Amino acid sequence: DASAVNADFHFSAIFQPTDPHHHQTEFAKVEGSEKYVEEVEVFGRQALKVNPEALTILAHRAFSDVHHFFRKDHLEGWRRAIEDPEASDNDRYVATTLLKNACIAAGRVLPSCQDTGTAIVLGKRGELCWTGGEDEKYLSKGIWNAYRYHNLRYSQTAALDMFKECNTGDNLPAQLDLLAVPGSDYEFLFIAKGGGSANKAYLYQETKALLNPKSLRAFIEEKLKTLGTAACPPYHIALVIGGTSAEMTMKTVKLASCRYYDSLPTTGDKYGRAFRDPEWEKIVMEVAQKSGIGAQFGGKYFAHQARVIRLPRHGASCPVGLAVSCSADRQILAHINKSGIYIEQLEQNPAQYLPTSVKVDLKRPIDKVRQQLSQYPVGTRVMLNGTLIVARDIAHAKIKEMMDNGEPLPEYMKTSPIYYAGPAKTPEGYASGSFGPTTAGRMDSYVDLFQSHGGSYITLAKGNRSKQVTDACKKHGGFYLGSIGGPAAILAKDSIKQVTCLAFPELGMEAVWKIEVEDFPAFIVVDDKGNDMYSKTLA
Amino acid sequence: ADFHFSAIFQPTDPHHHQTEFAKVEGSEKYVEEVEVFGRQALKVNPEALTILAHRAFSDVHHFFRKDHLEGWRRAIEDPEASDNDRYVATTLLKNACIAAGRVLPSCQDTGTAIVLGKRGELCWTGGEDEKYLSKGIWNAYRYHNLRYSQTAALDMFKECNTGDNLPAQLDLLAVPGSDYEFLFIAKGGGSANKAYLYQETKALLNPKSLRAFIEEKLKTLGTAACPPYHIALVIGGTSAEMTMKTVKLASCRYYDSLPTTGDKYGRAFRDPEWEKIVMEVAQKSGIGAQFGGKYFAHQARVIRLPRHGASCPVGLAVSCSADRQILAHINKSGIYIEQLEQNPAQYLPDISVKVDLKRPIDKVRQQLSQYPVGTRVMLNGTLIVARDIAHAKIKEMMDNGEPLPEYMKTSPIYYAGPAKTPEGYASGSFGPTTAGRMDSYVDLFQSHGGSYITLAKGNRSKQVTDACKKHGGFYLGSIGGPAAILAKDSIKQVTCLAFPELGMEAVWKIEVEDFPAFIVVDDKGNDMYSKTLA
Ligand code: SF4
Ligand code: SF4
Repeated sequence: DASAVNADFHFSAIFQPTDPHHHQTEFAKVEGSEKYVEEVEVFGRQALKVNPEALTILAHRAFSDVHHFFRKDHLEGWRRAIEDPEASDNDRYVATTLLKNACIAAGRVLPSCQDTGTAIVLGKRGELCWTGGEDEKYLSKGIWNAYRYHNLRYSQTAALDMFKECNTGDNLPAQLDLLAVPGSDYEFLFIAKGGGSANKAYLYQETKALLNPKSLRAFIEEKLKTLGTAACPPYHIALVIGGTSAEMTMKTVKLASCRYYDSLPTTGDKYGRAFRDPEWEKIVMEVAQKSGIGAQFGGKYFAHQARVIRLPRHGASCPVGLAVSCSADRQILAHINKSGIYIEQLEQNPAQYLPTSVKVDLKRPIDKVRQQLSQYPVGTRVMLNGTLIVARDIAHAKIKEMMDNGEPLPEYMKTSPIYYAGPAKTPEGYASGSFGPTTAGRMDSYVDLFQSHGGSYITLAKGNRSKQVTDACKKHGGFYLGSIGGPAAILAKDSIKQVTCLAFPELGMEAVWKIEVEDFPAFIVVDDKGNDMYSKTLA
Repeated sequence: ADFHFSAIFQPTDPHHHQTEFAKVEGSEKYVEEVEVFGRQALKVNPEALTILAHRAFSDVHHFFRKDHLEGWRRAIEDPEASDNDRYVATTLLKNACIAAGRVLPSCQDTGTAIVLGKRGELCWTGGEDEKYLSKGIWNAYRYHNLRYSQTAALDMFKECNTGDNLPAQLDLLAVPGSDYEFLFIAKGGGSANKAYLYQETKALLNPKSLRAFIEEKLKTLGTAACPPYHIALVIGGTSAEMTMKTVKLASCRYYDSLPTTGDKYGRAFRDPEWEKIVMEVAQKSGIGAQFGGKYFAHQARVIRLPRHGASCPVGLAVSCSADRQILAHINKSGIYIEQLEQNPAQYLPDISVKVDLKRPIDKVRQQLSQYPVGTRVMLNGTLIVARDIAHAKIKEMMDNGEPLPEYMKTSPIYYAGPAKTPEGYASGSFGPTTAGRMDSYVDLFQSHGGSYITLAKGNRSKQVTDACKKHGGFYLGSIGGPAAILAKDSIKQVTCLAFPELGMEAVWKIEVEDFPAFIVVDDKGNDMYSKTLA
């Protein structure tokens, strides 16, 4: 029957930010850009004409500025990570390491991170914003300019078929999300999203049984360990409870990690509105600090901050989104209006935020090095000096085809440790472009096979690894060293001296490189006995 | 300046000329075409958005696509389909025939209202698109015999039903031109829940792991979202939401006309070869269209995407048997809406045990214990009805030391939630609700003396199977999806007893006749799904 029914109709938008036009953000205008606009009035309504050339130009300051600078809230976290008495020493060192990288990047020659990311555009074209309609082509051109004329990295791999792939050669196409919105302006958020943090976007399908403090707290405790250290913490953690579909939930959790939703309300209503959840944002941070995971190597600063947005849901549904912003916190707001192009101003003076080292010579027989490494327990910090072999997914895959017919393991797979990494482009007159590690766990499947054929005894990367790497190292007497994640520019400037392609030339950044390093920082993570320095915080 | 743009998605029919559209009578009166600065523009009375959205989210609950219908006839015409496959597919065709009377919707789950809108550069709406589309949905759902399925969160844990099926998911994209194109999807919660994302690696990208992965992953869909499934698989993507958005649209066939070859500039393509490999496992899995057989799935879509070198996202999502999406567009001639097939009967190829439920459960348990799992049966008599809120509430009642609800001890428990009742009808659409979402309560409740006889849809955990074997219980599987034909033909009387504030989740009392179900788990350790997970 009808007795709990209702009455009149009231539209309430799901997203109701209190700062819809991002007035809380400081913007700078692109000089002379009033030449791109003309005030008109049509059918009694005011409209705005935009030269589509502006999109290439606009997308190119944003996708240039953003690879060298961070937002103040990211930077405040780094100053804070150093000054907190409760931060571990390793937090401070990593934050110091991360802070030193950011200072190098502001020189505009070396990019702040090695993984210069996927180019993502969120666009909102006003009803009366007239661009000529070629928005997508010109925006893609601006990213291309940033990536063609600067020392960034091409990270996107096109699939010619299921297994045959080729590089696009310019890190294009971009993700262009152009939304239709009210008004006559054009608003943008540009995001250069690292693959590592894009990969740390997880979807779980849960139920109402989850929606209680005890279960949800336990869920967050349980699931946070699965984020690990593989996306260069401190993290901005975003958690989205509810959503009208998985993809909408994941888009929402993506933007929260990007602080796009910071000005939402903090209470729900009977009409179903998004809200920020301060209590559960606080709860996420409490879990992060007590987790002991720390800034890559143990401590309190697993996370800068957290955003938790509660959304409405279908009775049959409970989508949940979890996503991070990484150390390379890279986003930029902008808008176009009758006065021209305005672009979020980032902090040009990072300096106000500015406040165990055992040398291991790798230029020795690897058997002497294995013996020395075998002398120390996991968690031991080290500084590496000598030759590294650089190889990641495609180089591993190329190496795997030889290995797949059961013999021989190529000799070049047996002489040196395998460094999972991919460098950014080398600036003119510089020895190396940005060059930090990439997540070890993704190459985990190659170690046991290679070790069983007498190679890949030592691997070097970032991120927690699977039991197979621990098991492999214990059986064969191997070691895994973790470089600091994020400081790609200062490693290249001070530590990385030469890069040459060794194998698989047809590949791009994913070829095998041979490099010689000095003062390369790492921790002994896995020893030759079954030990793993993450076994307590990451099980 | 050696730059060449290649869109990721390059459909060969981006405006869906292959789809048939009808003009809304008189809708040319709501628009007037103008030309500004040498370009063509369109003034649109936003009532067109309401009208389209209010007809779209009415029509789509009563009719299906031909490619959907063709699948059921194929399931009927295949000599290798099981008998149980053919009955369900026939029932769905019969349900569609029941639904075509335009009063009862084919499913009780009127879905999440999803609108994909694509506003051309020179398409001018007045800017209140969101308000006017939402107004149209409210009209469709307020004035029709649908269901209000959206639950507003007052805080993180306190929830209430919104009472009108709003808000919708409105993904309005900016594209070239001056027209307005739409795909409307009424997405059931059960299948929305059965959209899974896995983070895999290059190590997957070999025949054995991917084939095995597909074998492994297909089973995790189970039968809990009312198969036959349209299965869409997307390998790669630039972000989770893009992988999941793409697999959603592929499963709704929005991307069916993509190219079949890739290129060096990074474009999506369909891979027909791997669709065939997915289907053989689906058929040989034995999971079937809910109750065993070959027609676990109607068809598959597999799209290979570009990827970040460090990444290999994989998205899996389905459109269920209640396949409810409608393409539409607004142009210079008025409002055009995809014309669906209004005579589904043409897809029908024209060329048991009487159980008295009005007894003590001990007589039924003794009799039922005599039969093996997998038997099709037709039930006649009393069912006790309880779902999500009652399930959450029943655990809460027992936690305050009050054991087992009065209504849980007198009758077999039928897990279900009704749609609104049409004037003069005994019942609105009244199909089952997924048992699996309540599994964590199931072991507790049976161990505490309740839920001895269950009737629902979906695979259940081994603990539920073990319980019926341990306690001499039975789980009966209703067919999932045919909510309308059960109400018209099987359910004769329904009365509300307590807790009306729960809406669709209130307690109801119903009398049924010729109610079909399967013996899924018996009281002897047998489970008709035991072969689904090998
Ligand atoms: S900081 Fe770490 S997670 Fe972020 S883009 Fe760089 S390597 Fe990837
Ligand atoms: S077929 Fe099943 S899962 Fe799909 S909408 Fe209908 S009731 Fe929901």
